[PDB]
Amino acid sequence: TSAEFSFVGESTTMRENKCFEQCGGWGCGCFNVNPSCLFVHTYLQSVRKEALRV
Amino acid sequence: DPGCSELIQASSRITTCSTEGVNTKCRLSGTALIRAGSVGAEACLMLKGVKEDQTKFLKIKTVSSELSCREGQSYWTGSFSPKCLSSRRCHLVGECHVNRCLSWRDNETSAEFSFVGESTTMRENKCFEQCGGWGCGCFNVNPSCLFVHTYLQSVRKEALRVFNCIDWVHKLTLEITDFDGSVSTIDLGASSSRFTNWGSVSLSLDAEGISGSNSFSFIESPGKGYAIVDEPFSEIPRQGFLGEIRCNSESSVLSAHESCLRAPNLISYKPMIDQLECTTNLIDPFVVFERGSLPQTRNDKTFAASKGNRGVQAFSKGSVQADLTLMFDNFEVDFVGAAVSCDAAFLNLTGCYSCNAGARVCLSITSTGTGSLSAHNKDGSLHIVLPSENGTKDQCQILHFTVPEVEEEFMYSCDGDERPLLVKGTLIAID
Amino acid sequence: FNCIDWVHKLTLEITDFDGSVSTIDLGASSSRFTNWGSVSLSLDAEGISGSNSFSFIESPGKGYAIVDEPFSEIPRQGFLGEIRCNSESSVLSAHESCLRAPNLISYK
Amino acid sequence: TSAEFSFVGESTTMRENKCFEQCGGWGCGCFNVNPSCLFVHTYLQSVRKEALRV
Amino acid sequence: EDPHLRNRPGKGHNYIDGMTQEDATCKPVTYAGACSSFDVLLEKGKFPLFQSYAHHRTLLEAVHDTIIAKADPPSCDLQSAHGNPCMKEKLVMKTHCPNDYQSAHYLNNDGKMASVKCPPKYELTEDCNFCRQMASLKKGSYPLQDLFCQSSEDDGSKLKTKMKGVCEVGVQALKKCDGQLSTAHEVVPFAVFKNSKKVYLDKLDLKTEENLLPDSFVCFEHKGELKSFDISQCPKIGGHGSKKCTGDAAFCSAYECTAQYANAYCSHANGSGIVQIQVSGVWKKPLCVGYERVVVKRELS
Amino acid sequence: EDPHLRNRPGKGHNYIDGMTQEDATCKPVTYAGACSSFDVLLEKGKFPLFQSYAHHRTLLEAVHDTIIAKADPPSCDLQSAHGNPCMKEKLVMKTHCPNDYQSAHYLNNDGKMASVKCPPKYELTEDCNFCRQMASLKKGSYPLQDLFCQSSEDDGSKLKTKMKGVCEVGVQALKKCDGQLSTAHEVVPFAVFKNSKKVYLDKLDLKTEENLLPDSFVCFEHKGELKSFDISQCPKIGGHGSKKCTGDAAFCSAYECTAQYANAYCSHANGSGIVQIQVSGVWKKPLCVGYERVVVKRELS
Repeated sequence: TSAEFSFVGESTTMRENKCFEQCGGWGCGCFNVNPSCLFVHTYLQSVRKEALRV
Repeated sequence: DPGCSELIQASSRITTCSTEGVNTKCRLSGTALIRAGSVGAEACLMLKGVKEDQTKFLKIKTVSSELSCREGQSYWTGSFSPKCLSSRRCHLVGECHVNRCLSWRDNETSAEFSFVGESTTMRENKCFEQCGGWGCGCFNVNPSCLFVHTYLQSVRKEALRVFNCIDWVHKLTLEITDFDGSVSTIDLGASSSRFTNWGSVSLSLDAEGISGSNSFSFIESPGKGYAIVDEPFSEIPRQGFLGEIRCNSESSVLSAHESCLRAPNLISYKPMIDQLECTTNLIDPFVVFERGSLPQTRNDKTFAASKGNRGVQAFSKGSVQADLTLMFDNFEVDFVGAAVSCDAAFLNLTGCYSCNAGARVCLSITSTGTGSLSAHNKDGSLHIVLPSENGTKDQCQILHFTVPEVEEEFMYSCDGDERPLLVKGTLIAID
Repeated sequence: FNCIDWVHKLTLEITDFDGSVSTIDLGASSSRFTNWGSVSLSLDAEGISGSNSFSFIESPGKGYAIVDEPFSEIPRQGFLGEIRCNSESSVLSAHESCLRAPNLISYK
Repeated sequence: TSAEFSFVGESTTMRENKCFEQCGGWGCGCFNVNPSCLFVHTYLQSVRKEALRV
Repeated sequence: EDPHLRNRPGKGHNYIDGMTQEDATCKPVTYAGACSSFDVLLEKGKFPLFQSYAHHRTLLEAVHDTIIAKADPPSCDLQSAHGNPCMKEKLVMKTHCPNDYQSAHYLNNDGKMASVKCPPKYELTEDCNFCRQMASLKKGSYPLQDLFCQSSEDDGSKLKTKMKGVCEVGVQALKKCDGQLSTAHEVVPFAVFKNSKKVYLDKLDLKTEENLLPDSFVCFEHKGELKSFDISQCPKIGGHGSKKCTGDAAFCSAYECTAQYANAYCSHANGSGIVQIQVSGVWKKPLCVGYERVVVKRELS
Repeated sequence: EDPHLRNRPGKGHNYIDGMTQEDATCKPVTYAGACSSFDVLLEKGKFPLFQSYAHHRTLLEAVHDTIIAKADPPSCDLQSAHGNPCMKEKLVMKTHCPNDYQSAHYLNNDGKMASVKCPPKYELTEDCNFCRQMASLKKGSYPLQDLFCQSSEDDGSKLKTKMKGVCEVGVQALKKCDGQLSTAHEVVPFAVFKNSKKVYLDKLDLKTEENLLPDSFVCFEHKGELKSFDISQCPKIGGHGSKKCTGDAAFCSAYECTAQYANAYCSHANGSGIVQIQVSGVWKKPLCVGYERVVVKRELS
């Protein structure tokens, strides 16, 4: 669990943690010339109000 | 242009009304179905509360039929230029051994190049031996050694991202308008879902696709147009191939980061005792980018770029047959009965009949207050909604008919009382 | 040595604006730094394929040579290049950096 | 061995225990909103008094 | 790393009403400061949101920033009778309160600093709803909410709670539920703009847009530990302000360096910028956004 | 370790006007006496170039050897702000020292000696750019660059900056530009020819010939202070000369060694003698190649 989204909790909801590379410097929003990261905390939610047993 | 071509009524099982503050509101906790409109046409959603005048609509404007691409293995590339550094030292002096330079590792900084500095680029260290004696300025009889420290840096101010497409996803850019009037522009492809204020939406039926996309590599340019190459995706980067030096991000190419990949034993060298010229025969992607610049003519389709959202598309010339699933995440729909007047008049009626396009109607609505106007026919198959304000403005939308002599009576209102209205117009045969 | 690809090389004698004579050469897409800047090629043609089955021999101050056989890969007995070296000084002085064929020196 | 059916134990019969998932709330007779369970202790026994040896 | 965990830009005052036992060590907030209302905010495994957004503002710092007013009364008594403002908003809470604490401040619906306090020397219980008899007792309060603030000024008096399909959440009476109410304790965020109500949310989307702002620089005194020094006292180049300022090449490239005429040292920092919030699609500037664990009553059918 | 690198050839003086009162023990530089302007150049992990070429001269020693002149003023005054002679060349340079210094020397654009001065009792910053207030007070000049000193007679004052593609590097304005520049502190070498300016280097290709020249050896007075002894007076092998000399296998392999019957002790050095460099495709002999971390503004958009 990433520190940028650890406040959600370790529940039983289907979740996943990714990690992408962005840019660095003052061209996007940083201070060092090294590229920045992108913490992703994607969780799934139920859409249909009913389930089917195939 | 507005105008819901296909209109359907929501079911009463997922439509429960309520009353709070002399107002009758209702929410939707289900999902309806409606046919996807063509280029120009829309697909409204009639919502009924407890009586007749309380009627809401949800218009979804369709831009055009597009075929987006699905990106998979992507990588950045660009031009580079090495810089050879020579430093010859005598034999038996520090690390000037003829046997150490033979098996010298690339990731090992020698004692004669430990004063370079913060060089976090694609650097390497070789070791080529030379001659000795008093003829080349050497004190020892044994041959001398020449240390090599060449690092790669970026010289081009731009770069390119070479990627491929595993499947052509039929993406439809929809401009969904909420009940109150909130305009939201989204997109739906194949079976993808998004997130709107009224819940969620996803494309249902999809019977349009282009086969044979793995054997085509695409090139993305920052800001400029895209490109297309008639070859399969680049496998392993080897010598003499398009894409021998790749990375992962744009900054890894614009700054020549050591985290990228390159071909082994690619940087050539010219052992000239004391001189050294490190030159590489890198492949220039700008030549292919200029020879194959979008748009191009490929089979019976039109391959071009895309505005706003970055991504490749594919213009088609077929029909638009799809379905939409309007999922309502339990969102309340309120409505206030207006009491302003409005004397509308008919203008013209141009367009076509018996087709997915429709016919444009002209209405001169003259109202004295800011509100909304609702119109309907007699049998219950046509509904026209147009905004109204204080003044005289010309409105209208796209209407569908199956007769060139349209003589349908309309019933429009703006406060409660409904007055008759007759329309007319000659249409043409449009397939 | 051998040759994996024939590069169209053109020896150029670039003369500067002041009058200095500089003789260089270009190949495929290589660039050389000069006084006023750098020069490189842009388009090449006329290529000869199928050169991996031939080995060339270079002589110091004498000339070149051509051999009608594939290039020597691994040294062995009964083949050209039994005992090889890294440089000319490693051959004239017999250094341990060079390789040799296993069990090549016979004995009685 | 379930806790509700502890009066049987690990007997020398063809016993088994399952736990089915059911609904909760006040509509089914519960307090917590979490789904309840269903303790099933079904055992096999002979019917007639004549057997066969195939 | 993270050299900006305890340093608070701008104001940095964690003064609480009623629990007046840390006025000596609390204003300002330095690196070697002592305050129970800030030490628990950086505890490992408690408030990850404050650890991720450390270079911002808090609740009391926002109250002392002349942008958020205090409630009346600011410190309610837990041994009252009927008509307690800190009862309905406190009993519906869920976050467990640690031991050795007496006061507990939070945010009310109107957007003011609301706090409770028991009679000495009674500490809080497990839930923090009631009180009971008494390590050592802390000299301050405990933040009940994990929220943050910044330098914003947009109005939000026309925006209300956008929780669709929710009957009654927390203490606000939204809509009338037609089905059976489902009592469940969940985590629902909230958002308070400049002089507005507690606007709850469902999917918090916060983005950071950093730029050349004066809040991206700090200043610490020299030492022939660390101290505290306001960075807003450094004027531009070729000018003269109130206090002297100096730094390195990054700090001296934009501001005037007085060399030895100052008593601090400017360094190149970051973690500031302008943080936006996703409210009704339109990106606005939050002022009191965070998370609060309340009782959510949803529809069962 | 054995301090065998303290024996500097020639004069070996390291003192400047204004401050630095340690000239009584650093004139010349020998085993006895301590000096902060030279003991920091022998520690590993800092300046490896000077450690590799420790058989020549330094910067101050090159000034005292009629090679590098003295600028006016030779010591920059940090008491007056709002710009002073010695700010544009230092603010862009990124240096670091173990603090507790007052003076610092570097190279200017003209090619002379431009240093700073810290009046007592003021301490420099962690980078040496500005100053601050107040361990021990080291009045010596901290080496800001990593250059050396050598004697040469090859003329070449008709060459400027050889770097191509950089807008404004250091303090030299090669070309104008108001667009986006890749501002980053890079390590770019530099060299000074015979009476030339600050000639920046795009690449370093040194050349050292190991012969029998006196500059290629560090033969000093045999013991069993120490200055630079001429190795040409040593007798050849199988012959006779003037004075006597001795050494190890590297020195005794070509000359003659008499052990205790010698007046000097010769030994082989690592990286000493004629030092050439590549510039404009022509080999030239500079006077001292060093490194600096100045602001390099490369082109972009």
